[PDB]
Amino acid sequence: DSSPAAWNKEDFPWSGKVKDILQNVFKLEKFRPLQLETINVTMAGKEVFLVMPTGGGKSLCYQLPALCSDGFTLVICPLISLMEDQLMVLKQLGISATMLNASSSKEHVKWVHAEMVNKNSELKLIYVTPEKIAKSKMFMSRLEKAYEARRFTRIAVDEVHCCSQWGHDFRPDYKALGILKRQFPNASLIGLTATATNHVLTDAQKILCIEKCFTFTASFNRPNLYYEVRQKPSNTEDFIEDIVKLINGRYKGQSGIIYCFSQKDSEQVTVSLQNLGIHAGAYHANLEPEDKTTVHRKWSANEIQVVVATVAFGMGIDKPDVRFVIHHSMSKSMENYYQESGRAGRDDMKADCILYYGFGDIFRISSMVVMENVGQQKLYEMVSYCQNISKCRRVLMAQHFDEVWNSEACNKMCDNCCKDSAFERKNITEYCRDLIKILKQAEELNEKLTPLKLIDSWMGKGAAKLRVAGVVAPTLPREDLEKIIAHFLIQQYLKEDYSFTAYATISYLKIGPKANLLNNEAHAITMQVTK
DNA sequence: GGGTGGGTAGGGTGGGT
Ligand SMILES: Nc1ncnc2c1ncn2[C@@H]1O[C@H](COP(=O)(O)OP(=O)(O)O)[C@@H](O)[C@H]1O
Ligand SMILES: [K+]
Ligand SMILES: [K+]
Ligand SMILES: [K+]
Ligand SMILES: [K+]
Ligand SMILES: [Mg+2]
Ligand SMILES: [Zn+2]
Repeated sequence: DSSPAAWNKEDFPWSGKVKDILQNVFKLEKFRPLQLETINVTMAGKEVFLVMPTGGGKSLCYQLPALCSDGFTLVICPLISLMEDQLMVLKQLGISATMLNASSSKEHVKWVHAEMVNKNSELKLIYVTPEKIAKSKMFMSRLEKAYEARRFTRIAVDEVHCCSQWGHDFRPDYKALGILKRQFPNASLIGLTATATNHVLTDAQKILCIEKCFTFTASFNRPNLYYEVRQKPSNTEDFIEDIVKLINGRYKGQSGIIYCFSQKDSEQVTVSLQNLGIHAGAYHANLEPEDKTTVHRKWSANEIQVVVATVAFGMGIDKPDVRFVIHHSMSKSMENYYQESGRAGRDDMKADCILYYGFGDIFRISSMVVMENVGQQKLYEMVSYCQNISKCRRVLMAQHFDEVWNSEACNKMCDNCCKDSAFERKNITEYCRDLIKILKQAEELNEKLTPLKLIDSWMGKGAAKLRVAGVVAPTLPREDLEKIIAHFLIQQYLKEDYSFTAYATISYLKIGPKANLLNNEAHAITMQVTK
């Protein structure tokens, strides 16, 4: 990762053009960090990789250079939806652009092929899927003619991490993309990604073969962002009522994003907010382009205060003044949470990120991510973050990314750093043994306990057939009992057992690997609690 | 309502189980 700072200047011959395009065409005041350095390197003919979090402004770094020189820029994109979002932005800006995909008509393909070799064509950006490279010789023939005509002099590979086999959403189509630099060496190539471990970037560079390449990585910490974790109420109605209290009481009239586990959750939450007077609109990539345009148009004009998006893939939410981000359910992984929470405060002003932690959400996410190899492990790391009540959120967040060392001070910008309080180490060894007795009886009774059922037996609720006479009621609030069970599951005193039913995957709790340590009478189990 | 109508699939606040 060579230093961008040498390139953070506007003394270049093209600098006047770059400033002219940025202000007059893109209607943008100032470059965001690493934008200018990335743009200069591409205009210098050098290969560059830009690692920037989603919503950081990656797209400008190759759209602007396209307008600074004659001819068009080839953009490789993996998703049709991603291509559509860029085209809508470009169309609003008056920049000529087009796309090719498998579903594109024969006539449109003919037009795009004609425009590529056309001397006077107005096209500046052409977006194609990697399939059009690997599996269309006809498109390659036009591309070769265009290259020899100097029609196109640069290439952008969005989601460049897909080239590497280790990258998320690795695509066999992306493997073939090395043909580009081999066949068109004179065209500079730029790779854009938001999730980029260093070994992933080097592998992708090998695939493209590109040999020497600048890699610019955005700073991890966002000083203006406030990170908080709140308990999620057991019912679904006081929760939305609580959210409306937060929105009116602290962010009255301010834009914000609500993240939900599922698409139907976003629709359900959107209706609930609307009935309470909050102007809200659901957004997800499953939306038709007309729906996406209307929600984006309404949100930008502040006709809609709150956008309710889905965690799974929701990511056309570009607005510089997002004052708050609220997670209706906890993120799937810490890696996802940083991306989702990082939408807020792109204007660099103070913004709040509130995560609502719920015991039920743990198992709902666990069943979904069962096929993922590390899905449970990534989720359990997220659970640990919610559990913690003393450590600074930035320190906790940093520890989940070995790729970044963040020494920046919190400056009272998280719930734990804020709040001066004292903590003990409450013993919970007795509680763990009591839960084991309930579980052991179930195994002999050949019945599986859901976490809901297991907690019911502990408190004296539920079917009496799943009871131990000697187990006394915890005499603690139910939410506290959920945390104790969650702590045991994290520590592997309990383990999740998954049942595959026809309807859905179901999580059941079972005796964990570490329960045999309870045989030692001197063994103790403790957890942080406020005094 | 019925399970040869289907559950990589429509979803469980649609209802029976
Ligand atoms: N220099 C800048 N100043 C202000 N806003 C910017 C700048 N660069 C990009 N943006 C805005 O950030 C938003 C998100 O950028 P996007 O192209 O989605 O980046 P990414 O590819 O990282 O998601 C866009 O709406 C864009 O208008
Ligand atoms: K843009
Ligand atoms: K049914
Ligand atoms: K039906
Ligand atoms: K049915
Ligand atoms: Mg992007
Ligand atoms: Zn802190």
